[PDB]
Amino acid sequence: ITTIKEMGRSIHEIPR
Amino acid sequence: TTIKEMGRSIHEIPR
Amino acid sequence: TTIKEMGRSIHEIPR
Amino acid sequence: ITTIKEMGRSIHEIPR
Amino acid sequence: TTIKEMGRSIHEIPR
Amino acid sequence: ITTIKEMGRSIHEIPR
Amino acid sequence: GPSSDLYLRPDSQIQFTRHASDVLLNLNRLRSRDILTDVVIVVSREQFRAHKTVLMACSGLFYSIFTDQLKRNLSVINLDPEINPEGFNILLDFMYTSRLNLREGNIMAVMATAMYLQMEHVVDTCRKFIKASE
Amino acid sequence: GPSSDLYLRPDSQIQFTRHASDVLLNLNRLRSRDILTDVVIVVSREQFRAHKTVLMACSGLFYSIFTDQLKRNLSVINLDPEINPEGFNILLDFMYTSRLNLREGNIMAVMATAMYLQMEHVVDTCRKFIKAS
Amino acid sequence: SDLYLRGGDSQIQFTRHASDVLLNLNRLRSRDILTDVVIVVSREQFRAHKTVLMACSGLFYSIFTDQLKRNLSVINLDPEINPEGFNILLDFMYTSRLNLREGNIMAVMATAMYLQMEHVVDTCRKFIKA
Amino acid sequence: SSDLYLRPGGGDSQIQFTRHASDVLLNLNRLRSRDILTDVVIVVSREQFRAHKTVLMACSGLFYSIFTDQLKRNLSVINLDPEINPEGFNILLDFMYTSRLNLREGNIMAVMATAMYLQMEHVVDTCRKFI
Amino acid sequence: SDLYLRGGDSQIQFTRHASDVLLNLNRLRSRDILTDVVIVVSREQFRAHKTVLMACSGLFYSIFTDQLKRNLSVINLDPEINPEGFNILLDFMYTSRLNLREGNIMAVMATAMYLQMEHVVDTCRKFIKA
Amino acid sequence: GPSSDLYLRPGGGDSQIQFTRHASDVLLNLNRLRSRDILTDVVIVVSREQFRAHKTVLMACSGLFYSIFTDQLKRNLSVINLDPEINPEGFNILLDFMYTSRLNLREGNIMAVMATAMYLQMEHVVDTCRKF
Repeated sequence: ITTIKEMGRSIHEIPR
Repeated sequence: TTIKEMGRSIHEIPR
Repeated sequence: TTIKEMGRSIHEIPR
Repeated sequence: ITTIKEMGRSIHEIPR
Repeated sequence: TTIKEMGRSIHEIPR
Repeated sequence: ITTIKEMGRSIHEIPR
Repeated sequence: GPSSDLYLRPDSQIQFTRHASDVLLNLNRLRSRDILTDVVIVVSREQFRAHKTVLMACSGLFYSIFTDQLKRNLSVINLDPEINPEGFNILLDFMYTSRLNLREGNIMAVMATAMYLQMEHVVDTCRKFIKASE
Repeated sequence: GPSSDLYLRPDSQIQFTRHASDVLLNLNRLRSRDILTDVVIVVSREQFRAHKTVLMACSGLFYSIFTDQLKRNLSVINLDPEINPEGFNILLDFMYTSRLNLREGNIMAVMATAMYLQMEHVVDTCRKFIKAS
Repeated sequence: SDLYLRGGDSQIQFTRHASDVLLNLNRLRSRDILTDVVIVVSREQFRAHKTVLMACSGLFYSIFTDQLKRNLSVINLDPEINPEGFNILLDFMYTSRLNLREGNIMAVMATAMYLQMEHVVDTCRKFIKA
Repeated sequence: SSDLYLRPGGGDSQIQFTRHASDVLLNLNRLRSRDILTDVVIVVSREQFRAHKTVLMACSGLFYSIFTDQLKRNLSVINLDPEINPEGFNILLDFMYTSRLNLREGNIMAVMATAMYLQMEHVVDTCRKFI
Repeated sequence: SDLYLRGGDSQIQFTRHASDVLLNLNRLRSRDILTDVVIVVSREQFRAHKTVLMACSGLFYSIFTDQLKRNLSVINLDPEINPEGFNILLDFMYTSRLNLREGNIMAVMATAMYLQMEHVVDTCRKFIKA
Repeated sequence: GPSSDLYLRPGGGDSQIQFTRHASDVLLNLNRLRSRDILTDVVIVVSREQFRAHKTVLMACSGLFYSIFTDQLKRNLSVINLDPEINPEGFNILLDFMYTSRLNLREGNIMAVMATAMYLQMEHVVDTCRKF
């Protein structure tokens, strides 16, 4: 299986 | 003073 | 209430 | 080697 | 403020 | 007895 | 000198660099053992057991639903009939593992599901992935 | 040729290398807003809110509590009086941030708390830390 | 005729000798005979024999093998160490008996880690799990 | 609520380390053999033995008597009576630090006589049976 | 001819020798060289040389001349004794200087009486009368 | 007016009393301790003749003894054998000097004190001897 690495934020950031 | 620990941090719940 | 521990109790100073 | 187990007190008992 | 004391300072251990 | 007064330092000074 | 002081002499902070991954693996193990799961998501009659906290952590949709104080005690949620059960299962595994598994033939399903769940960073990564194809 | 096929041509896997950190940060934000926190830990004078799921993930103690059949729907837990609230606070922040903050004056408290919570990997890291001092 | 005592190369094993020795060391300690160190744990003082401390504790083993600090007779433990925990471990060293009460269990356990008595710590870990 | 107490009923627990005393003696012998913290040398016919005073007092009425006198307590070299056999003494010293008494034909009487001199009657009684 | 030097028995007197010795003893103390006792004054610790303590204090003289008290390395003073007063007197023993401040004069004076330093007490009585 | 506030030292300054013969008093008591064999911790052996002393007094006065006892290995020695070339009487004169401030030179031993003091690395004594 061709694996690819994504290094950016994966999900929304719930705010303070 | 910050120190980086790279080993497992908590118990591993088994399957 | 007593419990018996039978393993080595302290470090072993080396030869 | 002939080994023998002695089970009585081995030394004088220092008193309190 | 300093002042000078000139008498024996301590007990004399005997011979 | 002939006594003489020496007034200089008598011994080495142990340093701090 | 006749004495000595046995003193712990460092204010330090230890940073456990794989702690977050270790946690997610344990959250996933809880899910697979059905330990402390508190919602069932149902997609075209298929049932998926989950932790609400992990759902709001990853998805704008579930974040919006469960930050509603009245809807916070729901235990069964049926997604919109348009949603593909397979797409949802792929995104749920992503939430609990960091892996997004795509077969030739399901990218559009996964993307659409991710758009519905409002997982925009995933959608963007799917957009790049598509363009690596067509 | 009059035709062409616009087909998505990849069996691939995308690995999001900071997703686990992103999740943990969001769990921390939810905790800081009392969102879905479902246990209150009472440590002498002080009360702490947490997600049972995060506590079971990190602490063998809580894992045993909450997989205990009778004890699973508990909503308030009183720790042993011996436990220091400041020590527990440091370990709770560790669970949600990966950062373990040690001050001169609390190392023993942190370690003892972690032994109580059965956080053996932390105890081991504390042992290493103590030995370097 | 020749009367010879054997040639069986024999060994006699006194199965309670070590236990006897330890009790006598405890008697010497309580009668303050030949104790040569004072351990200070938050202003509180404990007299003991260095050799027994080095035998049981890696921490003390390391102090008293330091070649330069050969004449130490006073050791000040870190201010965090609990005097009651230390006293239970000191009795343990001299008696093989570790006494735990509700209210001091964690103190004994953490003090034992500071003293580098890992086998005691492990026994405590087993203890608080059941 | 629920209250997590390590030993709820204000209990009284004791752990007994059944091999602790044996572990200590072995470490004492390790210290002895590496000359760590030994504080007396026993001299038996121009032969020298290093030991810990505390271990000697625990095992021997003779040494217990010497070192309970304050004047004699800070002695660091003790010359045993010239009649005492170095080999017999070395066997009894090893016994003190190991619980094991080694007898070969040719030293049994030596160990025995050394044991009375050191006033180790339990060892003497065990030696007497051994014949 | 016979060259024989000098003949009278001559004596050279080094007028600052004792002061020199005392300064070197103080340097040894501050470098923690050969200090062999710890004085404990309501939980505070002071390291010193027994010989200097016996030279200056009747109290310490009697402790360290006791046949039984041969291995003492830790002395606990009476709980009433003031740590600051004692430290001023210890500095005095090693330096010949007695430093008195408003707020500690009576402590120095009464501690000096406890330590049986009667000549220092008399000098403090002269001081307090001025 | 009707009240008064008593202060032992009003100008909360800083008073110091200097005991001008204290150091001499200390040394005399040290010599008394030595002659009564109280708390001596080293014996110096000079051609089978023995002298008891306090290590601190030796280190205070002699660069040799300072060097020996600043070695941790040699710090708990309790018997030190000086070189056989050193004269027992010359050594005894320097020991008394250490404990009394007074160096006694008689016809027949001045050279002995001289060599001994150089051996002990007591240069101030050596120079004062050379003038003599």
